Amino acid sequence: MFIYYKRTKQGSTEQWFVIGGKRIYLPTMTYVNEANDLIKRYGGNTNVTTYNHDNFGLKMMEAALPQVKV
Amino acid sequence: MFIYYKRTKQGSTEQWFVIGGKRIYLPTMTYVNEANDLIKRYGGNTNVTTYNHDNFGLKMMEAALPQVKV
Amino acid sequence: MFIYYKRTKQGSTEQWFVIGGKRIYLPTMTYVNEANDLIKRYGGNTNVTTYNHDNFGLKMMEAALPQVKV
Amino acid sequence: MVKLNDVLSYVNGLVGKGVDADGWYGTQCMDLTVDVMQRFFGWRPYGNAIALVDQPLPAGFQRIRTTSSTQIKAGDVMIWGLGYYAQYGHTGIATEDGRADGTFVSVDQNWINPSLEVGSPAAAIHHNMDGVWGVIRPPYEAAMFIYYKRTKQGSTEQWFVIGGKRIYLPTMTYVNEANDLIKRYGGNTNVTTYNHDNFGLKMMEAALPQVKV
Ligand SMILES: [Ca+2]
Repeated sequence: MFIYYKRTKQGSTEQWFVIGGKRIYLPTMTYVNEANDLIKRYGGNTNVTTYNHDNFGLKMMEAALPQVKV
Repeated sequence: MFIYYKRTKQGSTEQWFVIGGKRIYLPTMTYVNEANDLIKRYGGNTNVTTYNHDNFGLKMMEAALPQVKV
Repeated sequence: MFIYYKRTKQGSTEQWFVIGGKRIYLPTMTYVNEANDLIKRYGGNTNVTTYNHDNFGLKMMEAALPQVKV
Repeated sequence: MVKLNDVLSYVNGLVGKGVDADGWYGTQCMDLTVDVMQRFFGWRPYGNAIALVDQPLPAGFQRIRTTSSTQIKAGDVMIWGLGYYAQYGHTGIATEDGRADGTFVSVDQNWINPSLEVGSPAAAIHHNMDGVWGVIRPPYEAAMFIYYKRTKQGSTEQWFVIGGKRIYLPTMTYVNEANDLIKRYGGNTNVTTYNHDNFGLKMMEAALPQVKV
């Protein structure tokens, strides 16, 4: 489990959570707090890196880790 | 998260990246370098082993880890 | 990644390999050896436990980890 | 595994200060118990103090109704649940074995100069047994994970995460077997309770499909 940031085409910076081989967009503070708490509980990785939307590392993560909503 | 090499039946060597229970053929060195950077960031395994195409360990990985594309 | 033993209803002992969220039945000692080399390479767990076919820990692993055939 | 002296050093070190574990009403009684249990055992007890009487407990924990102070051991989580305390309860940590004269010593918040709004600092209190229900005895030395879910209807379910899936555990034998898996395969022994509407839980439930056993 971990969180990363994505610098999007339109210039915003988005928080994303990887858990269960999936990724969850964290749109608001409330999501972000809860995800950080999961990381602390379950020994998630605390590296926070920012990826530009066209970074290949990001592309590989996005191909491998389906997105799930809410 | 780790990378392995595969020597194919026709004699070329392929680099493959395991992430999220999936495997990704790494088509260029830029993809390789970004995979290595993911491994370092997220505490992936740095073992690099080459498997001949017929190897049973490779066949088990290839059965258990679906391929995703990029 | 780990191996476990299953005592089946008919009283044979099967070796199974957990990898990538999947379970693989190991049909011959060559498969078992290759599985153990994978464990060693990739930092897998070296615990081997023997489960009777009606053990609820076994039942929960079989439900959660789909079988794939090599 | 956890050393009693570590807990007691930490608890005695809090005397005169306060901890706020939840961000509500400053340093209440449950805040102390929750802090200590989270730091040392990776367990976040749920609810007010009185919910310690019957909420599920992590592997290795024991709960005992106490008739006598002599049953209290150092490092026990004390529970008040009788009389005035039946509504909300009180809690704190036993720093010594209970004494033969019917008394014991615990470090508690919000006992001395109690406050509904801001609670009060941890103090070492010589108590009697008035209102005491019993103890939770954590597993101390020498003497894949599970989570709990508090349902809309007011029950607490135990759930097991394994292989990117989640399994509802129907009985305590299922619980025991999942804890055995955790032990064998180096799972995480953290235990937390989520209310059914918690976003952490919603993310987990969306990411980890349910499978049945
Ligand atoms: Ca508080």
